[PDB]
Amino acid sequence: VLSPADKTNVKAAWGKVGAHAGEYGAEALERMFLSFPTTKTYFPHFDLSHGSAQVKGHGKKVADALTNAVAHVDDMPNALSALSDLHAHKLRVDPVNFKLLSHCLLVTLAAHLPAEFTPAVHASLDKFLASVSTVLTSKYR
Amino acid sequence: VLSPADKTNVKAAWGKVGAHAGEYGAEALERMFLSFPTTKTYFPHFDLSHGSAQVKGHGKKVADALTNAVAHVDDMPNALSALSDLHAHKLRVDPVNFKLLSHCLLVTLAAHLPAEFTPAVHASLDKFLASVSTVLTSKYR
Amino acid sequence: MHLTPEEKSAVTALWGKVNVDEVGGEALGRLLVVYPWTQRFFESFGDLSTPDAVMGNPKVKAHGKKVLGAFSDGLAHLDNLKGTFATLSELHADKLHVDPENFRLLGNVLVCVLAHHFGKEFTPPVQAAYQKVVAGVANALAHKYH
Amino acid sequence: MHLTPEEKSAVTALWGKVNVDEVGGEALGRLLVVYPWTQRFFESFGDLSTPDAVMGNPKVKAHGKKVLGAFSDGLAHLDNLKGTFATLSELHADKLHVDPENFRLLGNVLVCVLAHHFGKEFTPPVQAAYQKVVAGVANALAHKYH
Ligand code: HEM
Ligand code: HEM
Ligand code: HEM
Ligand code: HEM
Repeated sequence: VLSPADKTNVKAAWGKVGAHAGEYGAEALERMFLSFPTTKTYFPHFDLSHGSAQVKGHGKKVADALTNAVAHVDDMPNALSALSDLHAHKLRVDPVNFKLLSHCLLVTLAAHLPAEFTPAVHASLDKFLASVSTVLTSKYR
Repeated sequence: VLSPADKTNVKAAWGKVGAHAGEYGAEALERMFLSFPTTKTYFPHFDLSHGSAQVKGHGKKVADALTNAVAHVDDMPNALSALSDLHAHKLRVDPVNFKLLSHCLLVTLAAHLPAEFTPAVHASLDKFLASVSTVLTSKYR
Repeated sequence: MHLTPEEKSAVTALWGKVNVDEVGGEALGRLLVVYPWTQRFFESFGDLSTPDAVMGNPKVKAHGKKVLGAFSDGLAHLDNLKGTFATLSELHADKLHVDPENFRLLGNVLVCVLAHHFGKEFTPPVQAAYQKVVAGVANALAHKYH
Repeated sequence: MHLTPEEKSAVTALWGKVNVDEVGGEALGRLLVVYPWTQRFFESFGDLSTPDAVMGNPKVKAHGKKVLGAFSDGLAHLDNLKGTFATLSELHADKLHVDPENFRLLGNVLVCVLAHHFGKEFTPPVQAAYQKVVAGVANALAHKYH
């Protein structure tokens, strides 16, 4: 459960991401693919090569959804209904993978937002990605 | 979330447990100690020998809590609050261990309720233990 | 694979009693029912809409038998699972694109199936031996992912 | 390890630029803050009631340095982490009762600290080699649990 401090921390940090969220989305995917190659099993139809437009494109999509999540930090379940649906009934990504992308996203934020990636902020973003993960896998069964 | 069907399944299977709950609790623990030795780090103070009274004692306590969650299947967060606090603040069991115990409880029920451990019931019991674990870990951070 | 001689004897003694045809169908069906997301690989199997539709599906039964068949062979080479499973690992990775977490879910379901079938005979220590085995097989099946 | 000469050189080369004193203290402290339940082993350290109290706690900082120290020396036996951490593995199991899952949490925290520190330098390929090392270390440390 995201505390008020957490919501603030998250909104702040994501605030700094700004026009780079798409690039950060793409970078987190690339880090995921290389560090946890089992994640590639869900993207057989993608060109997973460095700088691939499919990856860039997808990176944007993910980034955008996170934005929307930050914006509705108070009503995630509702802001992400459709996405929860898609993942539960179409994509059927195994739940273990959400933790992998979440980690690659922290690593990416850390590498890009040094001043802002304080221990307290690190803690909030983690919780946040965890909540988002919970929401996305809530209708699996 | 547990569906009406799930609820019926759980009350039914747990119903059959009846009076053996305690013994099945102890057995699940032993299975866990034997299959996942890392879980032993939480009971340095216990006699983990076969037929240990401490294990017997502990299995009953776990079984009572499960019986209590079944009795309050529509209000588990409240029925288990106290236990949720204890685990989050005092015991501080890493979350990954809940899945291990859950698994060993499922093996135990399977081993004892052949006629009831149907695919449908298996699925409901797995969702149930996952829900209990979620409650117990909800106040961790 | 830290199977003590006694752990290996125990795996082998029980495996002697198994009807792989039967266990295979049960294990695979139960996987599709407990973790419905795993159904993503079988949209050509037809109706998997309910437990009965899954459990009785002739295609699930036949596939389960195939899977357990390869697993049984694995049990005769406990010594060299990686080698034993190499071409299958490659196939699952490169052709089938099966997330290896699926191998661990099936192992757990299989353990519950053996418990279901053997009752009291599936003692704490026998389970512990089989836990090492399903993990070793999952690991061997995942060795060729890259 | 299953490190590529190229992967070995990346690890090795970045490590050379690391201040173990600072990275050790930061890694352990972030651990106690992000995953509060890990504080169960450091009650004697004092007040860990806030990020600030954790990050400022000298006992935390000094333990952090001891841990990264040991880690650092393990980078010199990358081809036998098992043997390098055998005694440490026993200690952790038999004396400290630390669940090996903590080894994995720290590893991930370590990677976030390196990314934090090195920005640009900590590229996807470089993170990949470090993920392999932290997993390797965690495995080595957990090897003697029974
Ligand atoms: C942080 C949590 C995640 C978020 C917010 C997220 C968000 C999204 C979004 C916005 C889409 C695009 C929907 C569309 O095409 O209209 C999508 C699709 C997809 N996601 Fe998720 N995702 C997450 C986690 C994951 C993970 C961990 C994986 C697998 C490792 C995954 C696999 C996929 C795949 C395979 C697609 C479809 C790709 C395509 O065919 O274009 N997702 N996700
Ligand atoms: C669904 C799962 C679980 C349930 C229902 C449960 C329930 C309980 C209960 C009722 C108690 C006794 C509290 C009292 O003194 O009144 C307890 C204590 C304890 N539990 Fe949990 N627990 C669960 C999971 C776990 C797991 C997975 C672990 C670690 C592997 C664990 C470790 C402990 C420890 C170390 C104690 C204290 C025992 C003692 O010192 O007597 N618990 N639990
Ligand atoms: C013990 C673990 C497993 C073993 C030993 C195993 C073995 C096999 C074998 C022998 C085949 C046939 C190979 C061929 O067509 O040349 C196969 C195919 C297949 N396996 Fe696996 N399998 C295992 C686990 C799984 C799991 C858990 C899944 C999915 C959740 C899976 C998905 C598939 C699929 C989708 C096919 C192809 C079916 C078709 O013909 O369309 N496997 N497996
Ligand atoms: C990178 C993995 C780790 C390494 C290399 C490592 C190494 C060490 C070393 C070298 C010591 C010194 C103790 C002695 O020689 O008597 C130590 C002690 C200890 N470690 Fe670990 N450690 C690791 C992870 C962890 C984690 C993640 C925790 C808990 C969150 C932990 C808990 C402890 C505790 C409680 C002590 C005892 C300190 C004292 O005596 O106050 N360790 N560790």
